[PDB]
Amino acid sequence: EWLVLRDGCMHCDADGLHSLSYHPALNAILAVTSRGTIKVIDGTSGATLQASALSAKPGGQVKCQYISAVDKVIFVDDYAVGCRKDLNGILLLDTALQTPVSKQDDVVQLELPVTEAQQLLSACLEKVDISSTEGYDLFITQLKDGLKNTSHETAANHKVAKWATVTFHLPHHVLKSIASAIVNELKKINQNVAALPVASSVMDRLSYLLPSARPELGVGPGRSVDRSLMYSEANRR
Amino acid sequence: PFPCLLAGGLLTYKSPATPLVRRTLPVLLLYSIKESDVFPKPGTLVQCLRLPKFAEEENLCIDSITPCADGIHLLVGLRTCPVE
Amino acid sequence: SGGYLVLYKMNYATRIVTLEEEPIKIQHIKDPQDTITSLILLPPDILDNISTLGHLVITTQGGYVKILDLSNFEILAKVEPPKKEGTEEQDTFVSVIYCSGTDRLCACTKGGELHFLQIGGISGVDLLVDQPFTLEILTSLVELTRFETLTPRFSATVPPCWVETRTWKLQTDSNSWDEHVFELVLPKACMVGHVDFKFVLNSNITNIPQIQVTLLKNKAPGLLRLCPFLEDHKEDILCGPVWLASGLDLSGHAGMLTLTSPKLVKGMAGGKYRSFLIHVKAVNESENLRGCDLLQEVSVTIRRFKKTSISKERVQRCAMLQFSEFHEKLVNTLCRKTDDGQITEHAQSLVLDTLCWLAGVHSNGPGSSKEGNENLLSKTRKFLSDIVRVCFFEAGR
Repeated sequence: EWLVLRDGCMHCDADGLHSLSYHPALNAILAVTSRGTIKVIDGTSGATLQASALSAKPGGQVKCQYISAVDKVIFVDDYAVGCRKDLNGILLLDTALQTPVSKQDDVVQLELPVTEAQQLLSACLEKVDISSTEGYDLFITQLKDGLKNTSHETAANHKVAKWATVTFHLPHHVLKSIASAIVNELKKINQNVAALPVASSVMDRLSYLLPSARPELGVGPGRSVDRSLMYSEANRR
Repeated sequence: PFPCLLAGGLLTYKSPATPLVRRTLPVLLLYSIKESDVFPKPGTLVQCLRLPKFAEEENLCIDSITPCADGIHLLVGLRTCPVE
Repeated sequence: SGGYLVLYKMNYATRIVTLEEEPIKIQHIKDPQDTITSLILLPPDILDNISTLGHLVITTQGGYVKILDLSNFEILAKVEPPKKEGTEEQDTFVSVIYCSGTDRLCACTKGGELHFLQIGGISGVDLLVDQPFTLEILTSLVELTRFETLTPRFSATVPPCWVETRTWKLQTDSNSWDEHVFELVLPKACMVGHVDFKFVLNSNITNIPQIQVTLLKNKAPGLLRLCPFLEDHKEDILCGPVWLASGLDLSGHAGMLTLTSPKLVKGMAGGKYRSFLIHVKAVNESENLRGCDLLQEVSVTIRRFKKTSISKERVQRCAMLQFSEFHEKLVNTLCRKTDDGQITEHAQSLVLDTLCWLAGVHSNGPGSSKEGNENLLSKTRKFLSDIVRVCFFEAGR
């Protein structure tokens, strides 16, 4: 007879649990509820790190799995399959299963960390003047409200602060123009602030989200390459 | 050693009763993955393993496929397939 | 039926990965309520704290958790599902995963609860002191003295003010300028040699900051005065407390610290400790950076003791620490008073290697009883003239 020791229980969700996933890199229990929401729980104290709806279609049957050999989390809904990995210690699961859009006007959900959002707000309020850019006031309002809401959770717990994200439900073209404007404004003023890599990453991510915004890679002798789109590391490799 | 895709499939077919009767049988289908640089083409079956008779008599379906940590043994979990 | 467990054989006969038709093992789940929903395989080395194929944990349809040897699928461990709070209804376990942080099986219930299941629950040694000073045993001691580099990489997290064998650059953040905690986890439980702490300071520094760094044993979760944070964890200190001045270079912009202690090896002798904490505070009696903010760059690397061919090296390494009369015999070897032949330059060199080893390990003693140190220093000063004579006058370079 093998001996098993019981030492208590903790309460994860009230809707019930069907599938599970553990992320060894982050010690995060990616518990999957039967309603599709994923509760990320810290594995050192028993506190839920975050709750995410994965941006998937409502009513879908999601199934989350983790692969330690490749260290990647695979989410399979009833329509599409997505792959995710940790960025800066947190899993960006807010847009884990987001379907790629087909047009620039289609609204895309965009998730950002707290520090990146703070740097973007500081640049846009002190060092960057992009008031002429489309959707600038809406982006500023969303950034300010997200930061003032996130600061309350930031002052309480550090791990919850890092897992907390700011979500912008904004059109793809608006986000591309705002990110490009931030990049250009930071380039002309020659200020090396943390908002520039964030804006470049955001613009490249939005471009990757749109298959229609993919000019062919012209790798050949005697032909120059458009550096502004080429800023992505994937194009370089 | 080209990589292979092993899919656990359930075959339903109409067979005479000894009116057509729908029979369910689970099999393992092993396909080639790596493209050529007579090796089998990708998307073409390489091996069709047949599960033993207790899978078809009880109308079982392949629940889970899990290779063992040894690398020489394979574990297959089966369960009763619901009837439409 | 509750399902079937079929153990097949990997086929490497040809150049293409195929499978064998004949199954090695066929297992039948007689109980319908024991229908398999999820399974996880436990590596056998966890229990090390026909060749065995590990153990399998499966969740049943009725919520029972079964742990079975993979070789024969025999029910070795049985865990009934818990009762839902406020009623007698079964809180049936649905899916099971393994939590390495808690070393437990984490399983989810029907009611959304998460449960954890725990698995598992000096004399008579040949010391390295009583034997005489023959060349072979001294060579074995020297081979035990050696260190090896840890490979592959490790896991460690730092406060966000630092931005990345690893290095991190510091950003001017005063959110946590006072206290700084660097948490590290060993990749595997093996013999802990020491850790190297490299720092670079500001280029315009004219006066040395009064900043201290202290290694600490990270506490296992429950199942001139030091700063209050260090005082809270004072009972589990494992190095220092040493100041910044112990390793500054000539320029003042660089430095070095080797962190280790006899208490460190004496406490790993139990073979339980796997995570550590680095605690950094600035102690007080343009960018006016004070103490911790004044640091520019930090680099950390961890070494291990060399794994020799002599087993149970824990007690061997703790022998000289616990029995200090050995050092007295060594100073006798230094004096060449001993009549067991004439001591050659090779044996004397190994003696000095052992002496430098013990001086280096004991160089950072946190609250340790200095009685052994007092005895070895007394044996030194008692024969100090003789040892300096035989080393600097009657010996080579």
